[PDB]
Parts: sequence; structure tokens; C-alpha cells
Amino acid sequence: KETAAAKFERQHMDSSTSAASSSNYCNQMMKSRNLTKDRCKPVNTFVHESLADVQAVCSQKNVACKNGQTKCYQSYSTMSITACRETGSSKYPNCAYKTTQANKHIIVACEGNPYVPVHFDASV
Repeated sequence: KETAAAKFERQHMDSSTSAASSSNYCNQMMKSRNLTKDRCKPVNTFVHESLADVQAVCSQKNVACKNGQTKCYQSYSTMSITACRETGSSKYPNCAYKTTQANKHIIVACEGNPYVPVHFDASV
């Protein structure tokens, strides 16, 4: 099935746009990345950097994940990101999202050999 690295790339990588310009960016991107297929995925974050930049985060600041494991890494520098949150008036299959564009440090869980992002934990 899909590898954890490619799932992280489908759910969280959007290098070809430097930033979200539209309020509907999340409605479009959550639909086309297959995150509203059987359910509205309530929370997602897209990262607007190159794959090599995002993968370099796995050799940067080692920190604890929310689940208590220390396979997480915090980026030393801020990155262009867009957070997607399902709103109160959102009902499947018509999923509605608030788009929040921001320049924030990201924290990703890294795993495997090669050692790459498999999970987006948070942004700080």
C-alpha cells in the first residue's frame, strides 16, 4: 500500500505554491489530496517548501512527540505553512475548512532509512 513517506507527501507537501492566497485554498486542497473521501479530515497542515528542505528537518532539533515518543523534530527556522481546520458548519460530504496562512516552525515525526517525515505533529 502507500508508504508512510508518500502519505506524508500527499497529506502535507505543497511545494508548487509558496503560500495559500485564497480563503478556499483548504476546501480545494483537502478535496484533491483525498482527505474528504469517506470523512472530513478535521485537521491538516500543508507545507510550502521544497521536499529536501522539509526532509532536512529530520536532522534538526530532536523533541518529544505529543504521543510521548522522541521521534519528532522541530525545524530550526520558520517555514511557509497553511493550516486547515474543519469549521462548525461542516457536514460530510460537503466539507468546509478555515484556511490559515502562516510562517511558523514545524514539528514532524521522522522514521525509516532513509530517515524522512512520516507525520506532521504541530507548528509552533
